[PDB]
Amino acid sequence: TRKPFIICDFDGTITMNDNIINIMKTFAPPEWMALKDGVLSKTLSIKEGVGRMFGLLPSSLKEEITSFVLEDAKIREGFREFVAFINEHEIPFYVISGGMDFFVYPLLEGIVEKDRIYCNHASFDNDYIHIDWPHSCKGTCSNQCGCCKPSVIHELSEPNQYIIMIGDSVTDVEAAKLSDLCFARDYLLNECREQNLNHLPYQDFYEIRKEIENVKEVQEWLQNK
Ligand SMILES: [Mg+2]
Ligand SMILES: [Zn+2]
Repeated sequence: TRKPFIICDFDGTITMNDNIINIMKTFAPPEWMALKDGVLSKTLSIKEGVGRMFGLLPSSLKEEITSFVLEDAKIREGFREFVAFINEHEIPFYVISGGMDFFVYPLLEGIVEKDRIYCNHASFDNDYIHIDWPHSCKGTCSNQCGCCKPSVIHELSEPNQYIIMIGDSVTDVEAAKLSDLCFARDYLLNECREQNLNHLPYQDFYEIRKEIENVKEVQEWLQNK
């Protein structure tokens, strides 16, 4: 049998909204939209665009931003029960995200351990917010992703695993192409349908857990116990 291996995005997938976007709408000058549009058009890399977006913001905003995000962000229904199911079955599980640990960590506290969280780091030691990118592109990726999901997936997975990707962003199509099944919303769902990637839509993680359990290859794997 083939062991399941699950990777899951954070902003817009685990949370209802894109926390980077909401930070920018709330604190950034209008120029942030031009940077966003450059990332969308592929004029700017993710790393370059996101870096420049956070670099609009004075580090003196640390606590207001942190406070804003933790009260703004809402976790999608069923997520806790889903991680409990992962744990119950000892399924490899990783959150791989372009977000910043100053909000990803507190939002996942008591649910996901830090060795399962691959995200970027925002520093507040300079005049303007600075990003460190500890999981950047290696190997065959040279796309300046910032947090390189394909590179992390190749690093962590093993031969013959049944790779399940869960996401929402159109920029995670390369990760979805590596999956045997993609749970997709929003523009990622359109990309999976367009490129004929094996996929399923989802409203919440109750639905995700139910569907995962009844994937043939997952059932086979479980029924060795
Ligand atoms: Mg997302
Ligand atoms: Zn990359």
